[PDB]
Amino acid sequence: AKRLVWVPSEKQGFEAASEEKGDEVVVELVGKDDIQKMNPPKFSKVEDMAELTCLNEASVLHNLRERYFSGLIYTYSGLFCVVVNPYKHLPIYSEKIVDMYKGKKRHEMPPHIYAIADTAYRSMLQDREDQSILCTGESGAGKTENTKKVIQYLAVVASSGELEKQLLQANPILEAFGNAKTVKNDNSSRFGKFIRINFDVTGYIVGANIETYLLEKSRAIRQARDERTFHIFYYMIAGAKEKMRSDLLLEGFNNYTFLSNGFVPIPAAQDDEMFQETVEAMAIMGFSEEEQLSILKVVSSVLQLGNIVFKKERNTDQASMPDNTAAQKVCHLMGINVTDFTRSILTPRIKVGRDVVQKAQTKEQADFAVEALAKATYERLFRWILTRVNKALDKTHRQGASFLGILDIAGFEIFEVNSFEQLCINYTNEKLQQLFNHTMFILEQEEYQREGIEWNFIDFGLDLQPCIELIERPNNPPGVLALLDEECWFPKATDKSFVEKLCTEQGSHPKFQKPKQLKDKTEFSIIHYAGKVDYNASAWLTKNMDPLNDNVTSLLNASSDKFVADLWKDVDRIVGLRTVGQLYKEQLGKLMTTLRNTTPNFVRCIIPNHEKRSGKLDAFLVLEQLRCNGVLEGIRICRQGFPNRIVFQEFRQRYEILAANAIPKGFMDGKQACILMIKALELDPNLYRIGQSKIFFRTGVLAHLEEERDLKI
Ligand SMILES: Nc1ncnc2c1ncn2[C@@H]1O[C@H](COP(=O)(O)OP(=O)(O)O)[C@@H](O)[C@H]1O
Ligand SMILES: COc1cc(N2CC[C@@]3(O)C(=O)c4cc(C)c(C)cc4N=C23)ccn1
Ligand code: VO4
Ligand SMILES: [Cl-]
Ligand SMILES: [Mg+2]
Repeated sequence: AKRLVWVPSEKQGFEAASEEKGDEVVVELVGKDDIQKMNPPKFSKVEDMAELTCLNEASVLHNLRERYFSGLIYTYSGLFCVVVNPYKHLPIYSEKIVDMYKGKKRHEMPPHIYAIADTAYRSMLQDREDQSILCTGESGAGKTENTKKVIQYLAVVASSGELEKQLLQANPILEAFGNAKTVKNDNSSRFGKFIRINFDVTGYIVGANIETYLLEKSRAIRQARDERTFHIFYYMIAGAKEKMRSDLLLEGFNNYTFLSNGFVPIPAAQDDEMFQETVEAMAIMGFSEEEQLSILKVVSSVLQLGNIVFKKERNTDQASMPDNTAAQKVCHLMGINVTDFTRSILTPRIKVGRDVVQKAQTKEQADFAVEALAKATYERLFRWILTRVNKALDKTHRQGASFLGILDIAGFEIFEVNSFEQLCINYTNEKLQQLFNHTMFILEQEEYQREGIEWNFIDFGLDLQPCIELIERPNNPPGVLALLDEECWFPKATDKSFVEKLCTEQGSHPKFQKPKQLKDKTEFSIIHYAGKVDYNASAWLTKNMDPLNDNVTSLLNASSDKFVADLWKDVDRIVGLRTVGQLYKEQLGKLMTTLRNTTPNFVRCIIPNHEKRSGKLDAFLVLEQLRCNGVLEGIRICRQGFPNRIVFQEFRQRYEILAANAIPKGFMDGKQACILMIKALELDPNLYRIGQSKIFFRTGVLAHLEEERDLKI
């Protein structure tokens, strides 16, 4: 105790330092409000930050930093956990470490993703409540990496092994077709998922189901500078052997228009060797060599669609296709006639009342039509692959009693240009952050009032209802998505008119910022929980409607290739000659209903730096993430409230060994038996509250009782 307090810093965020002259203080190694109390050295690299005597931004930052540079990425923060991305493969995920954490309690072992998975797994069997592990974080924080380690741990711990083999190959297959290199993450998930692991009444895994959300299908046709399209396009071009190469009609990386930057490498993996890992993974799942070839022919046909060149002819508006080489390759792979495809793409027949008539197509209309067919073809392939992955994983005939779900969405992201995909991705993170706020501060305090314990409501200031109403509200007033749907059903509506209606209807909203007169109603900003994001509404009406050339879809429906005809079997919900925003809300509502019927376990992934480097912790980036995530407030509710709850029967059964001669023989009311035990144990009254059906305890109190229970042998 040498008067050491945290002083705000500009290089390392906060720095420690050792007279009080009025409303100011002098440090040496400043305002009175600027100083923050420093914890004593006994809390060096503490496992749970709720144990810290002085809870403040500087103490949480320092404890994460001291642990990070000691190869310790996991740190408990009360009920939830925090994990900083190491950007280095650490030796903390071996089968020996899976064995060490097997059946262990949170306090019995150091913080780890295996202990989070085991704690939820035991709560599922003890409380008979479905569990869910929800990984939060911005792009590249480590949500997918932690999701896969939960699966790896549960497959070993909850087993008697073909199901475990197939479950471990589910993410490698989906990542080949759904992941891509972006400027933020080299293996960025361009699709969200909720992996449901089913268990029998005893507790062993019987099956699994993966529910994916909107795929970023627009990535298959165009990519920004330094970014790659979906991984499989590179795996196929680099790894396809001599014979398969001729069957797929492949060329080099510089011979495809849909590959905007040609070949772009990933430092961690070779594309030719990743093709063999994907082929081996698909073989484990049950895909035959003929089905894998069919899959790769569709991937190749997506690329060949991009090489179709249309020319705007002089003296006429109708477009021409002088070189039909790309179209011939497309039709050979897709199993359709070339003459039919060419006349369908250039001069389709549109319904103009009850009959159809041939309507002309300009170069812009024909190029748009080809681009939208490639996006739809790729989305249907990814949907078919997932349907077969789920058919293999949920193949069992055993009765599932409970489930443990893991949510792995695409994280928050701010690119140079943010389109409709980025809005829905960032909004999902806004809803997931509000689910954390609702669980930690609203449902926690409602449970205290429900059990009749003396409690005063504390307002932690974390609530994102204005942004939720701004985007998702359907009526009174209509939100961004509702206004986008309304504009699509107008005849002469443009992307410029949508932003103009957005500015008149939601202009004065506190989380909406109108564009400056420099941008001609092209962009608009939204103040998200993480930060302000500028959205360019170019092509949003066409992206929301998703129109398809019904003539070309009719040919693909009646294709000679059975695999292509299977992808284009459902052609009834095709608008052309429900919107994506409407499908987004129905997918989001279904996930929220499912999560409300589960006990969530939050894993907050924190990104250390924007350079993808190991041994670098940008203090202000970490501080900003802890503020928008609500880590400090979430630890505060654990310290100020009673995080651990236990019913009278489980308290009496589990801790009667510590007060054996306290309860008399025979029948005794559960509530009264616990009062008799607490009097014998001599516990401080501030450490607990007796409710109507259960006893509430302060942080670490129930952990001390479990440690004392071990002494009795
Ligand atoms: N626990 C970890 N151990 C090692 N590398 C990691 C870990 N978490 C993340 N990474 C690295 O950071 C990258 C981004 O993490 P990822 O889980 O893909 O992010 P996201 O949050 O977007 O799902 C990974 O591909 C990997 O290279
Ligand atoms: C127009 O909206 C888009 C959204 C896209 N994405 C990509 C990742 C994504 O599947 C994801 O995390 C997500 C998660 C949930 C729970 C939902 C409901 C949607 C989601 N939308 C997603 C892609 C293309 N257009
Ligand atoms: O980089 V992400 O996997 O969060 O989209
Ligand atoms: Cl939690
Ligand atoms: Mg991911």
